[PDB]
Amino acid sequence: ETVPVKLKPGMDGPKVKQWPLTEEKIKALVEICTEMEKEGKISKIGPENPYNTPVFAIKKKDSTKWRKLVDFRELNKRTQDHPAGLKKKKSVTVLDVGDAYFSVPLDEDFRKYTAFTIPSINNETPGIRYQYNVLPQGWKGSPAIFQSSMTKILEPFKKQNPDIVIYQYMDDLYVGSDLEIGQHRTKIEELRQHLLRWGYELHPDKWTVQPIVLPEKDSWTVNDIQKLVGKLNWASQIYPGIKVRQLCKLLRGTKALTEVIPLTEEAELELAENREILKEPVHGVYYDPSKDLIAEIQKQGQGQWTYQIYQEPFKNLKTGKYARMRGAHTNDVKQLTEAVQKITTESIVIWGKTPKFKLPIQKETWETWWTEYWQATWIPEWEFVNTPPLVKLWYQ
Amino acid sequence: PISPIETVPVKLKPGMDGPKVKQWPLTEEKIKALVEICTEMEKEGKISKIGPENPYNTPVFAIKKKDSTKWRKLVDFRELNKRTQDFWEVQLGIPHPAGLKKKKSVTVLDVGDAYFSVPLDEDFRKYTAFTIPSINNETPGIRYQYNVLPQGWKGSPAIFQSSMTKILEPFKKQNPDIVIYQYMDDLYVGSDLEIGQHRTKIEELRQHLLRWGLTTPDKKHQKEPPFLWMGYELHPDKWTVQPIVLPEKDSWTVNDIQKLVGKLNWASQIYPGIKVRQLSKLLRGTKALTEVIPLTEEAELELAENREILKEPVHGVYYDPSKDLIAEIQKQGQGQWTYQIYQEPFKNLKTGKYARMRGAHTNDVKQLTEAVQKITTESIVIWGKTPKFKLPIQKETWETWWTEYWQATWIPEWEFVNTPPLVKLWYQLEKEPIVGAETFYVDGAANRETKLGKAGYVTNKGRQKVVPLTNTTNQKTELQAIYLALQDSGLEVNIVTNSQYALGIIQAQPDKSESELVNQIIEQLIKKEKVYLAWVPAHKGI
DNA sequence: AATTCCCCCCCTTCGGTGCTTTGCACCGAAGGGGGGG
Ligand SMILES: Nc1ncnc2c1ncn2[C@H]1C[C@H](O)[C@@H](COP(=O)(O)CP(=O)(O)OP(=O)(O)O)O1
Ligand SMILES: [Mg+2]
Ligand SMILES: [Mg+2]
Repeated sequence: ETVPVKLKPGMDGPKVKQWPLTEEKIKALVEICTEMEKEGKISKIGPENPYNTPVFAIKKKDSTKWRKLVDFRELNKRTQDHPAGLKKKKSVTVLDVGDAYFSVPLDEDFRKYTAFTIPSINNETPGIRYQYNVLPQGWKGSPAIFQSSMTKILEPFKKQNPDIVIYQYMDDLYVGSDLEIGQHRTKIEELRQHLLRWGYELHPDKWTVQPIVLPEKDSWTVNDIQKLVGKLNWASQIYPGIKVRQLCKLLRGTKALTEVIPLTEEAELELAENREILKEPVHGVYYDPSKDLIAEIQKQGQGQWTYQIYQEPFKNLKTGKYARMRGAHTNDVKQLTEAVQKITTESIVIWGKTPKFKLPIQKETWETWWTEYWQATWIPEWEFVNTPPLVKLWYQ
Repeated sequence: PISPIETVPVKLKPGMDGPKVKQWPLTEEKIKALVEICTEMEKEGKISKIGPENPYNTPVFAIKKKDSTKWRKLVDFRELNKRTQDFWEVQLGIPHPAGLKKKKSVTVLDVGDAYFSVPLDEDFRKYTAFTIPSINNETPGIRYQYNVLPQGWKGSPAIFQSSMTKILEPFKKQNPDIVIYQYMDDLYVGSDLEIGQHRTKIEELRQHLLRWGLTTPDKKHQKEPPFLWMGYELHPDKWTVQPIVLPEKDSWTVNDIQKLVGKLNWASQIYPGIKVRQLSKLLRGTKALTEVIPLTEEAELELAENREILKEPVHGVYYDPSKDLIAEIQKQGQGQWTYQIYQEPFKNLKTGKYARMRGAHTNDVKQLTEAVQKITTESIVIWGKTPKFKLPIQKETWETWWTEYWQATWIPEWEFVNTPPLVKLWYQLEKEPIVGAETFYVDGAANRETKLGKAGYVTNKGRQKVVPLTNTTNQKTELQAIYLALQDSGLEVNIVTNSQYALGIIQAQPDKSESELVNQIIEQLIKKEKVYLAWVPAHKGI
């Protein structure tokens, strides 16, 4: 069996340089690729193949085993082309089913697009090039060629247990039940066994939106009122109806920032009305499947990060916090990587699409250190923001 | 001979045809050298005579090798290169002697006539047609086509690098204890065996290479130290760069300055303290490469310092995987940094510098982080692992910066070393307004037609000023207004701006800017004892 | 006016992109050097 895969019209293919890797990662990649070539999953190629995608290795959580990962984002973009009850389940377990992927041969006209290069320590030898002969882990057309086989290893359980909702994204099966955990963790063992003969728990309901909140204090100084007016004017873009027209009248004339301004009755009324408006959810935003998701992350300090997922500016589909109380990993890069992975997982759970990330980090630091903490099998598209936010206290 | 290795299939780009470029006139000495080279190549089967059936041509020429007694025949395959299919290069970097481990026995081998020993794809040979012009015109030219990899073709290096890898794979698999560094046709071979057994293994490798049509002439077979390998001299315990010659010219041109900067950058890999910023600044603004550039006083002082560094004999050491990598960083001033990677004190594995200027405005902490990232990536390339850093920044300073910075930033395992100058932030912005300090409400306006603008402020005590500005923009007027606010205040000041450009720069704690308004504000911010800056939405009634 | 190719690096310049304070800041590609074959 072979599916005639094709690229998007007028698209060449991935040509991405291989980034340097550590000695442990290179040794793991060499061993994994030697085993894969011995099994025929990958084949050595020469330089006449002009395409290339980056490759590296990760160590999944509580695994102590190296896994080879390929950055197929460019190939996914160039390739020629949701369980809504999943967000409401209580326990969603993620299972790696990328191993069953390496048994379906890939179309020979498409193998050249899956080329990758293993580098060498100290450039002692030229990089070793391979291409995939089978469906690779990381490519978006790979789950689109196993759908048939998946919806047949699944049917004998997706019907015996009609309550459990199963979704598949890339190499991951998100299986979400409403059973007691001890039970959901036995069904999942049963599903594992039922995938063994045929060949990480999320809690989507304990997920909350972070609302826009105004400060509550006894006395309001000029600085406090100026900060409140700025926050309310910024929020007026998101929530139309925010007056902030009489709170901008207590700030009339030149006054010291530490001067206490008594809050007038009209000002207090308007403040209470604006608090009520901010408390109620924003109405009028709908997930458009044709558009792409954008996730913005803001560092808040003390291991706190805020994030907003939206498709149009100021129309937020989700707002949240990733609070990893800076403890042993006082690594900003580790916290940011862990936040990106969590946001991507909830985006796939809710909308089925990974978001494009606006990372609050220098590009070079990210490319240096993100592979050291990544533990997912997917990689989202990310762009790097090089401008202070200030609208960072408007989300925390 | 010619390798029995399989040829790499090569095709032209879709819809394109072979080159039809005429041969340019050639010097009679060059013509004779090319005639003799082509005669020997045709006798060996490396090139084949062709007739009218081939409509393609490509200019040929010759240069002088490092042998200075033999000629290197080159073909100007630029048209064919443009019409040739794309390749992926397998050479991802350059080996470094600092990444070499100590070996009891070392042998350097150079494969003779490397490219011309690897056959070329038969369907692609017709596109490699060239013509050797006759001495003094008159007779028609002898037309050949390449049967092997030509020098000048964009596919030759990668194809040769793959062929050499394939040839070396069996020997390396059957001798896993022998270390072979393969860079094109250059082969470094290190082993811990005795000299007799090592020479036996070297002879075995030479026989293995000769069976694949690759000769290893004794002329370029090095058996005794020092070994000339990849631009370095390798001794049993130490390595050094091959001698680096700095011009002693009294008149410098743009090209000469570029050459000197490149040579000093090359020498900075092992010679500590090499600085090039003053000399590199001479290249800005210039145009012609032949334009004589008068060396400034700062440039002359850096050149003298670099010369004083390069007269002493320095050497690197070989990597010891049992011990730990330590990279120590020092500030050189003016955004320049040196670093030394070593495993034992006073025995450097390698040396380097970082002087890249990223961003219009930055501080020493950001540049130190950039230098740490550069050293980390270089160490991952060379030794495959991140070193332990000795940074001239206090842990408190880094803690304050990275906790109070709006970007995610990190530095790997590092310890503070008390070697001045130390990396520190030169001012801090108050998190809350200062009680008892005059509050400045500042603003800057500029119509974008006449390029004239206003910078003004008023204080809570009644003072105000409205300086006018020429040829400034809105951004620049807001920066000017903040500058007035800083100038006309005491040691403690509250400033309220309605500009997020201004506040965005000033909040990143710059210590140096590629602007004199930001640089001037920086000196005012370092003098004040406490400064709170606040943004207020603009036209709102505030 | 001498004409080639591939690889790594540094340093400087320019045009494109993104945001929207329309100038300014930033990043990649391309030019010059160094080194390697
Ligand atoms: N300037 C240049 N232009 C194009 N290609 C160049 C090159 N310098 C080296 N190369 C490539 C081709 C050589 O085959 C190969 C080996 O580099 P080499 O300079 O040692 C000469 P090789 O042809 O092996 O023969 P021999 O002189 O040792 O007998 O490196
Ligand atoms: Mg040589
Ligand atoms: Mg040679």
